Amino acid sequence: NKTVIKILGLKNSKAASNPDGGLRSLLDFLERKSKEKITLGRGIIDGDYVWLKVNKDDAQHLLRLNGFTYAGATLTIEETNEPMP
Amino acid sequence: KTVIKILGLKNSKAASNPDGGLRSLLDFLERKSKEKITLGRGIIDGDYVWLKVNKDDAQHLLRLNGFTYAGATLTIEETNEPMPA
Repeated sequence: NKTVIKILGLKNSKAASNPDGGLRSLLDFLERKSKEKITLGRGIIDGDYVWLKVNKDDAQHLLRLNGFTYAGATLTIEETNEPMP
Repeated sequence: KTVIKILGLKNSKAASNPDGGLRSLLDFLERKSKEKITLGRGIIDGDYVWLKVNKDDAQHLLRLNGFTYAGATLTIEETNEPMPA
């Protein structure tokens, strides 16, 4: 089944000044870093978080990337049963 | 010494505990291993539980990978990641 992932720290990063807030570049970075071949299509920014809806296997791959540094900011990745905003 | 990462406590019923269910989890791990293991240093960081243990202890903990605790599937893994302060 599907799962919701929250990513924190993009706003604090250097990528934040981008037109889209650095959203796509973040998702692109996550795809490269996992090396499991994760595919991130749609993501959104609500509040300080970046929200992703993914399958169970994908969720584990993202959680592995927790604590990595992106654009000069530490990424915090969390699984949640919260409804997608 | 070895570092162990545990995932799935947040999804469990013990998550609502005062200490996040850390103590109940470690208590469960000690009993389930049947080695009469003593778990010294542990912490909750993000969705993960971190444990610092000797090598033989790690093997018994690793056997419990995939087991269900408090209604949540546990993913137990060894890592060379530094333990967070």
